[PDB]
Amino acid sequence: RGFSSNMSHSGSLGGFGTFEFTILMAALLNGGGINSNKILLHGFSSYQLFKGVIKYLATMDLCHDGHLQFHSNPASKYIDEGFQTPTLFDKSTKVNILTKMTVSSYQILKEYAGETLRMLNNVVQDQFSNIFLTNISRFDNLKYDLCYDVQLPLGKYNNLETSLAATFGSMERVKFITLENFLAHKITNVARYALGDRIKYIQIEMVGQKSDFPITKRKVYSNTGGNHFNFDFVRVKLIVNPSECDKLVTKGPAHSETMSTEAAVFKNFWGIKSSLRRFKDGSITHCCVWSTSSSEPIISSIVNFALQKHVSKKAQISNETIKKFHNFLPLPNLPSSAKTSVLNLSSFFNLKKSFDDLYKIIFQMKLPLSVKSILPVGSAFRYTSLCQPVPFAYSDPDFFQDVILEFETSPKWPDEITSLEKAKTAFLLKIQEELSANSSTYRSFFSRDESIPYNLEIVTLNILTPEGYGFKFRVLTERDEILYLRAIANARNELKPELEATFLKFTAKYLASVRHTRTLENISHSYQFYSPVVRLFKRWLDTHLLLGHITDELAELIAIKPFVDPAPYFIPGSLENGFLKVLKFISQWNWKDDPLILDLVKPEERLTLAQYKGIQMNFTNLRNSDPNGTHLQFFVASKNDPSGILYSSGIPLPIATRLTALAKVAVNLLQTHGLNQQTINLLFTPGLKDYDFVVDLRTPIGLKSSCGI
Amino acid sequence: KKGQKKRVVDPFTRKEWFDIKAPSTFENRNVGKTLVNKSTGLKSASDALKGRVVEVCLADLQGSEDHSFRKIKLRVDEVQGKNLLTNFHGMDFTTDKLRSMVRKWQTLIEANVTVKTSDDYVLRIFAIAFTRKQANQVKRHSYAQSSHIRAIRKVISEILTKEVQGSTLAQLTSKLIPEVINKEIENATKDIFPLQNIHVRKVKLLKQPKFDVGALMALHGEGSGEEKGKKV
Amino acid sequence: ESRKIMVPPHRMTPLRNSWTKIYPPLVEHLKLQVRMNLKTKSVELRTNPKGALQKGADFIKAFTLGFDLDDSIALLRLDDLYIETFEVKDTGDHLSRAIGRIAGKDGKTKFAIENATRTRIVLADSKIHILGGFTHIRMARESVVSLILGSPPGKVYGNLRTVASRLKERY
Amino acid sequence: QLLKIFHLKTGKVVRSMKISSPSYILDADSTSTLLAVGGTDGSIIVVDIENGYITHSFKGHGGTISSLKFYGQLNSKIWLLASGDTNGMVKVWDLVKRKCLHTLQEHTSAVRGLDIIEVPPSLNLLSGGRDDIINLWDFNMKKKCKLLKTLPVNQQVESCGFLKIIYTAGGDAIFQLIDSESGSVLKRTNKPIEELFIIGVLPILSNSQMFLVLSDQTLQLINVEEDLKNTI
Amino acid sequence: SQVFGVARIYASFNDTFVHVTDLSGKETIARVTGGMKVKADRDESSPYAAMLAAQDVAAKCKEVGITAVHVKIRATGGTRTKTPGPGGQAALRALARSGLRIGRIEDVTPVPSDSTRK
Amino acid sequence: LKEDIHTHMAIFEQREAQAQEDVQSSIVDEDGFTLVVGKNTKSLNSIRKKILNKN
Amino acid sequence: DVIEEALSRF
RNA sequence: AGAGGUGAAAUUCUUGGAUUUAUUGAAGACUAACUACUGCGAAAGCAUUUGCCAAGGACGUUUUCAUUAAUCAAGAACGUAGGGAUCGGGUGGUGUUUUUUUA
Repeated sequence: RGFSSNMSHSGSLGGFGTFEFTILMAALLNGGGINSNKILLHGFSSYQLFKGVIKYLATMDLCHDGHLQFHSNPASKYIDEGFQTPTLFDKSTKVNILTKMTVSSYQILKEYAGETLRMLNNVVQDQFSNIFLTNISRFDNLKYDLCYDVQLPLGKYNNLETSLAATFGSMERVKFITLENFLAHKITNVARYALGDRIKYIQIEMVGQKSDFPITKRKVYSNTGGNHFNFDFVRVKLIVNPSECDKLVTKGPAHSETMSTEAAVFKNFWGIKSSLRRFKDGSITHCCVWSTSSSEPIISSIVNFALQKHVSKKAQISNETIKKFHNFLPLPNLPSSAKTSVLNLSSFFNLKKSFDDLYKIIFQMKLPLSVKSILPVGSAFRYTSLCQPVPFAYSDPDFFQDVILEFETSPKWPDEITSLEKAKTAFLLKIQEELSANSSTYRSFFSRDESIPYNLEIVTLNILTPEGYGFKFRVLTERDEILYLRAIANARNELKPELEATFLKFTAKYLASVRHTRTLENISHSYQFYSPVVRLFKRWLDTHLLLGHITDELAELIAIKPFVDPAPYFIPGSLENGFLKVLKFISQWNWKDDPLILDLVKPEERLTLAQYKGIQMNFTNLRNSDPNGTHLQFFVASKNDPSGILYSSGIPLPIATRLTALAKVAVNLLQTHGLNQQTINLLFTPGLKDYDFVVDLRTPIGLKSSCGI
Repeated sequence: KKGQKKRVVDPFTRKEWFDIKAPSTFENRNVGKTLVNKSTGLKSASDALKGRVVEVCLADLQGSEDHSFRKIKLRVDEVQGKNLLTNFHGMDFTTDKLRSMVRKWQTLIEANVTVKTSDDYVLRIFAIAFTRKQANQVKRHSYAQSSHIRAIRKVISEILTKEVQGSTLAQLTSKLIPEVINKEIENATKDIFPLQNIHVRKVKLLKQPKFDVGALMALHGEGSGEEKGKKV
Repeated sequence: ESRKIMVPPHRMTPLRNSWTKIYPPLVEHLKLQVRMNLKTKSVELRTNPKGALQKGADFIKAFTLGFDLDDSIALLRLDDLYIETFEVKDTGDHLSRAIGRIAGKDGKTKFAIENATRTRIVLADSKIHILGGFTHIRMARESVVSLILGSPPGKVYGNLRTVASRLKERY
Repeated sequence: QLLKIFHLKTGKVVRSMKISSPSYILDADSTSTLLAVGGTDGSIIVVDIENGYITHSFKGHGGTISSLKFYGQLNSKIWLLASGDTNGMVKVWDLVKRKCLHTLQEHTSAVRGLDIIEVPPSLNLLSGGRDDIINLWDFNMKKKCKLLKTLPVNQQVESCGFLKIIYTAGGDAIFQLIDSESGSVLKRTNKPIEELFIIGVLPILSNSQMFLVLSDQTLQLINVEEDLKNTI
Repeated sequence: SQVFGVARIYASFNDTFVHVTDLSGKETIARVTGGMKVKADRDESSPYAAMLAAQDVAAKCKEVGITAVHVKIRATGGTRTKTPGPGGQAALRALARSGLRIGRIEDVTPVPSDSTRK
Repeated sequence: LKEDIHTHMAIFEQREAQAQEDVQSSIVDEDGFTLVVGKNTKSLNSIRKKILNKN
Repeated sequence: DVIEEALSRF
């Protein structure tokens, strides 16, 4: 976790360490409770000692309310207040052993206690390598969510007074060791007050720091890029509550007539920008407008002002990765779309409104056999499509979303499979006939579909909605499932697995696809960065040329895997942290001894021990029948598909090995060269490789104004 | 009478009007208005109302008198600038419809399944199906054999616990608005008995997952607070 | 703005009798573009392309209540009156002799009500319609509900003397 | 039904009218002969008082109508009307052209206590409300703008400014005199220990003295002309 | 474009409650009974007393601004007479005729479903 | 495709009704053996395959 | 009525 | 500012807000409408769903045994013919509801 016992007062993640761990274990030996109830006995070994330790650290605060007391010369209890710093009192010394690290470092360590406690107390699966044997401290943006680098060219210790706007006082040099110390404590307090309910946790870490200075020299005598203090530039690492990133108004206290001290310090901290406003509720409250841009998250703008207003007036901020991929996101032709966020879903809601008026006008009419239910299954209906869907945007091949519709269980149906799918075409003929009869402002046509093999006579009904959208309609019946099963049963015995593959494609296209889009569309409103991480993953995967084999639901499942199981990390509060968590995981991931079980559940209906063991057992016999992954490479199993072979089927071994190799090359580049603009451009290079074949294709028109990006 | 009666409280100048907005499963999402209190300190009347039920009629939701009965219940659980964006909380027939349906020389089948949906909403959803006099039937009764009762109740409990456990609350409300699972019950149990009008008559909630204001906003539509021209 | 007014089939034929003497005292004077929907038994009064709609509406509303044309022109003139309906509800014993105590004989007690409190009342077999001044309607309804609650006709005649003096003498 | 009483010995009803909706607002002009009635519907009728007749209809308004104001001194020329609603809007009206001038949609609660004045035309108006905006607008003949709102802590019920220039704020058993182009209440009365509050300010002898009515049915004299020069 | 309360008329015997509450049913507006419009302890459930009780309820309801009513009539129900009394239809009819729109008439008498008598 | 699936349904229902009528008209064997048949079954191939699946 | 002949039998 | 309760009264409670209204929670009792000249049980009695435990009736039967039956002391456990319907089972008919290779 990166917690060595050096110091976090000097601006580095650490301070807590191994003998502090010893001291709290032996302090919890003789009690721990408020009545000194024995937290730790040596009746249980290191595993339950460790579990009780993490339980006590996660359920017993030290910073702000309560901390441990003990005296070595002798019970140990839990006193009630907190000293606004990590604290535990040892009265036989009168010392505060946890005052080597700071408030945010203790805060993030209590979070790590809670998180590893959550993934340790469960009796479901085993994750010992997930909890120990992966050094999460290797990368910055992997254990953190986003990063800023403050470059402060202060010049000299005397040039301070016109190069930086911070304090310079006896009262700060008496409590802070040096320049990096007072700027560190000032910058963590102004980041805390600037964001507050805008981020999960802040960690400050001055890089270029070193505890190294030679024999001949009196000090660190080092030109640290515009100063001579032991740090080069300031890592400002943020992990964010992702539900309030792009909320464009933060709120101070309201307006009394007597302008009290909280509104006072709010107006001092925010200067000319923030003011008191009316709202639709009618409250008169202190706030400030944050002009949201697409490429820029407003978290960078608020930290830019909280840097360039208080600690310096000419220092500058380095964060270019977010804007570097945010134009790799495709920007749709929408009104003020540059000022729209990436966490805005107004395009998907616009087609959902168009779909709902279509839904009403297809329910309010008369068939010879009424509608049981229609259910959209589209990638836009699960927030995944690469165009953020603008009306009239034909050039995207998934412009036409697909909606399954099923009538009621009439036992009048034709028998053989071509006849029943032709009867479904007959129903679609009737529905578009009445559609053009009554509401001719919608238009329509028919298109053959061959995404299922060997059924030659299956068409879909495509409609063009005058709000400007296009929907496929595929009729499902209660009969096609048992028709495919009895076709399986009476087929010739050397022709079984191909018809089984046909039925698997049918199940993936019609049946399990509905609960698929239902579950992850329901969970995307709890994991808010899901649609941007899948959209950037899919554009990465098409630049590296895999979508012609892999399916989009499989790419969607590989991208939900770091969200519904993010342990040991956080859920990703930013797009970069999501994307490199994806690629780090799939570079880690094997196939031969590695399935992929995920439960698409809400945080804090799940997958229990029995279903887990059944999934692992059919995986086990599946790939002892399959020796090394000759034709079955991945295994993605959810609650909605305990088979796991539904989306992984069909992809060739060169494509799957190319994906895993590209992931390992990407994590190699990440740990070697670091993040940069040319790093991200090399991460989106085609990797064309000149493997035997290159064609260059250009249709006689350009199609981005027509696709709407 | 004998006490002292605190003559004047004038309790409408301090009272405030909100209005409620249904989810987009319906179409006439505006429903009505509601008194609360002055939104002030020590009470927080903006959040003192955020669990209230409302009981509308589905004819007044859908603009079609064909389902004049079936008064449903919405639940305010948030505030967004005087607009209470509500969500589903239940469903119930009027007493008029069930008393007009129940009549003798026929028998009725009850069913009710408690069931968690694909979300964490557990419901218990009810069902009434009456026994139909067959066309050409000359005898008086048309009762059920009382062992066809059990097979009917078994398959009606089975197919409505297949409609739930699957089909999340948006899909559930959108599938019990246009009376389609009644027709499902009819088309799957016209084998055993003819079964004139089948209905669901009641959906009760029992537990809810959490607030989830993202999905609660996605049920209605997008809109956020912004600035106002202060000029001071 | 427009207004529909439903009409029942027990004032329909006298409306056809007096149909020639309502719209010539209306359309040239209180314009109100008029149709008469016999298809659904309503009367349509829509606005003028060249607040009289309320006056025409309660004009024919007093007519379908069943008051005289003199009273309906007395509603066009004197724009301060009020129409009012209430039905008894307070089967034979509590219907027949009760409306008998209302009417007295030949409408003489109803005539005493009317000439005492300056209103104009009419009544069907069960309902009561009273129009005129507001305090007069209050007082006349009070006397009528007294004598259907049960009071001697001489005692409500004394109450009629007091209320007639009060509402035909000033202050 | 409205009644006018010739205030002499013959206090007979000179004219009664029957209005559309029950009414809680009448405004008179600075002289006599001009009276404006506002119902619980948005219908603002203006009536002559010499011989009683409706003289201005003014039907096209939004909600139930809260307080409204005339304009015009003795032998003026404009003869305007304020007409502020409950839902927030104020539609200013003139009778000399039988017409509207502007429409204002800046409040949220019931617009109460509004008044117009000019200084050389300017014709700026104040318009308070049950919220805590005070809401002056520039209000030219053809164009439109808005000045500061000064944002009290109060529940403004029927407060009219435009003194010699200080502005009144009443309705929480508190009389504030907010200042021009600033927010500084300098005249703030002693709020009583009970909560019963001011319903009505009343100018006496052309804004010289002042009556405050109270919700326990009392009335107080203020002497704002002396207290403007005087110091609570 | 009207605005709706609900009526919640309780047509018990020996009394008659009418209080139009808000649409949720929580903030009640202008409760009157049938016992505070006449004072004799006998006629306090009369149709006339109930209808004039309804008249001044409609007065204060139009004062607040509610212009239309979903009406819910309630008998004494439960283990008792289960029929609406004399004043229910009277108060409903008076609220109808006194300038107040009425929609969705409904009977919310509490059916026992095998309560206790044994 | 209107007339195409019109002709397809018009031959399918013809051969279907022919098959079902041939099923439950009368089946005596070469000797006397009346074949047991369902109330609403449709094909000799259907009863053949279900008597195969009940092996 | 070609589409009605196609949608017989139901 | 009244509300249970009354034949009125009386009495009861109510400004420490009752009655009524809305949202929940607990408790045990009970299975309304469906309910009939219908069902079951030796009788008294017996109506929510599901599961389990056994029992019983009638019907079906080209199954078996061969008078094993009948009636109460004593004692034992429980508190005249005919006709129209209708319930339970069976057989046959051949039209509609039904359906079709999952049972």
